[PDB]
Amino acid sequence: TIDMRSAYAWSLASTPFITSINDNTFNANSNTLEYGFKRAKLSWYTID
Amino acid sequence: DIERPITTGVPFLLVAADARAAGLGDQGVATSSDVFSQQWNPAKYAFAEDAQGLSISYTPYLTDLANDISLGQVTYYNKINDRSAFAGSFRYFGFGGIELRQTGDPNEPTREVNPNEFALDGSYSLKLSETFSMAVAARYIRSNLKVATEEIDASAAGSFAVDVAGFYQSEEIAYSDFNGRWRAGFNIQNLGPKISYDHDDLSANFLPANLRVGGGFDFIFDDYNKLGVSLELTKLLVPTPPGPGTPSQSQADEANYKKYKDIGWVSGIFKSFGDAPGGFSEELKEITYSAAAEYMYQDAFAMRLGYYHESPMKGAKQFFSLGAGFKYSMIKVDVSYLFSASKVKNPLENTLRFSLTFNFGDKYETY
Amino acid sequence: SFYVSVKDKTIKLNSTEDVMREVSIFDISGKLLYNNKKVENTEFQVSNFQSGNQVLIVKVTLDNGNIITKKIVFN
Amino acid sequence: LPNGGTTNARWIQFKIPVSQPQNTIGNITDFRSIRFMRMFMTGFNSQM
Amino acid sequence: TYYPGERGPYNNNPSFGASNPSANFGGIMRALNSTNFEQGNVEYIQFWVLDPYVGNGESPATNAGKIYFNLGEISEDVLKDGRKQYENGLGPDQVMVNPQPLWGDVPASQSLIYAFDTNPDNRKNQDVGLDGLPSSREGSIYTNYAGEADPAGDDYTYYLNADGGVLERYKNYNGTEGNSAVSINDPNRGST
Repeated sequence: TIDMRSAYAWSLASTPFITSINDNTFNANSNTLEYGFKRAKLSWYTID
Repeated sequence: DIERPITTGVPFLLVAADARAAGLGDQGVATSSDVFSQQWNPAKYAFAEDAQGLSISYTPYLTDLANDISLGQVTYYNKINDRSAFAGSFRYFGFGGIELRQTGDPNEPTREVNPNEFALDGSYSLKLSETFSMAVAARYIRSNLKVATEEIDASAAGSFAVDVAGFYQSEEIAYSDFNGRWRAGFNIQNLGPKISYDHDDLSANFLPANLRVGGGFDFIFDDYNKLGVSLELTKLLVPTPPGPGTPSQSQADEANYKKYKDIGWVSGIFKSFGDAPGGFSEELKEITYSAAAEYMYQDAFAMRLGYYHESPMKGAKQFFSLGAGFKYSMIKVDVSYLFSASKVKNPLENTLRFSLTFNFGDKYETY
Repeated sequence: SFYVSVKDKTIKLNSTEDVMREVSIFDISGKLLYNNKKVENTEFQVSNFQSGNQVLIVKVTLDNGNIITKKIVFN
Repeated sequence: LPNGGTTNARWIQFKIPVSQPQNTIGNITDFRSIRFMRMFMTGFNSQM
Repeated sequence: TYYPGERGPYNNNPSFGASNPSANFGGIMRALNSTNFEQGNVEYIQFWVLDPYVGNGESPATNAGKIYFNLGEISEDVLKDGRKQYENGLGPDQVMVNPQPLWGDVPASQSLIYAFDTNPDNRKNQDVGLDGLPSSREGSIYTNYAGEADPAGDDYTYYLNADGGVLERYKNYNGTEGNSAVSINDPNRGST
């Protein structure tokens, strides 16, 4: 196995496509500020 | 193989830390008094012939694989009177310095860690009668094996424990073909609060509370040749964790582990005598025993042979031991070797123990 | 001359000038966790190995036959 | 529990076969160059 | 910990509270050390997750959703402008992209080493998040939230420097602005 749960190894993701490259569910295809409009708050961490 | 082993914290405390006792099948509770008589029976420090002594012992681990992985012990005793003695010891298990080299640059400043476990104890032994002595020991245990990472808390876990020991040594009694001497001893060890490795009361491990009882007899020939035969019995004072079940499927196991882990160490001592569905015959199965023989020539040469037998269901650490001792003027040198007779590999296989003790001061007559 | 580094569950072996022939990685119990008879490099990366058990012993057999032992912490 | 009470818990194991994707985005046909891994959460109405 | 109803970093949606929180996303990505899955014979993604609908702090049963996983080549352009942000190249004396590229300041120089110097003033000028703005010029770009203290929503807060429960103390732990304070004794301790 290759461990993938190191919190510091993860960073904020780019906006994803959901079905294909022509899908715009989260505005991944837009070239304006709308590209980030569907990004909600997400926190990733390992409790100290 | 090993079924339902007894889980205790800091198991390094049970390892024989001196070559003399290791050569006698990891037993010292009823042998002759020596400088290493702190792990086994502090009560016989009051029977020491020399006024004071200092010893250094080396027990390496994984010798073929790496160096500097060893269990080291330094003991000092000093009997001020002919009836009382003060002793202190320092057992230390460490892997040596380990370099935490993250990048590949040769000159990058590297953090070095030395994961280790040590126990510092001091004992006072008082000779009540001319043939009987008792001792009380206080031990501080510190475990620092964890290495700090971004997630791992490497804070050292510590605990305290007390030992109560007694030693009996009869006078030289004459027989038909020889004039022997009888020895006996007991040592209740590691009596203290649970050690919390993760600094949480909900997850605490029993200290390796242990009861050693033993008897020894010395065959004396020609006032210069001595043969000593000793037997030791050992039982952990920690309750056995449940196995199959004793109230769904995993719910019963979880409840049993809940009940087992919610036991105080004082209560665990008494739950050790039992906590099983079997009778006396099946609870004697948890008793570790060890037999040893020691031949002494001019009190300056010793040949040591011993057999150690744990239950195959608990640990299954059984082996034969050979030891030799040499005393030049005040320097005694002890070496021991282990021949394993068990299915499970013994980490001390193919390992030569070394002990070196310095005796100095006045001489006390033996009774 | 010989360096062992661990960055993220990966072990990097750097033996300058000399060529490593074999690497064996041991947990501290005598247990072999990884062995590679076919390294043949002055730098080797154990990327197909991951244990997480902290202290490891790396033993490297050089082409000359010399054996280099390094103790590491598997971060 | 640290507060002295008790609670239930349910650990769920997932095994997602890499060779059987639900969808393909862009022009990728093999698994010989997998350079990034992204996970994102969606569809939830409240804090999760 | 996912807050679908709370604005993510660099989100300038004028009507975010009026939108359905189920239509939002929150995601993280990561680089892989071994990229040849075929040679390595990578077979599946395995994980153990606590059921979030069972225990004490259980989620309401109506709070259903999906977790997606992506493997392959994924855009590293988090703030998509065609340009690579790197905050160790920012600063008042540094050259910026001559027209500001739609998310804030981007250094015009070629990056060499991904590292800060240890000067506190340079750190304060540089550790301003992925948008390249020190929270005082963010309102110019993120106009719909210019009245807030952190218009871009990227400010970092140390978990011991915040208040509330464990989850609340980590809510801003992933902020890219102010997460690299020079002093480890800083009240807002870095985390990187």
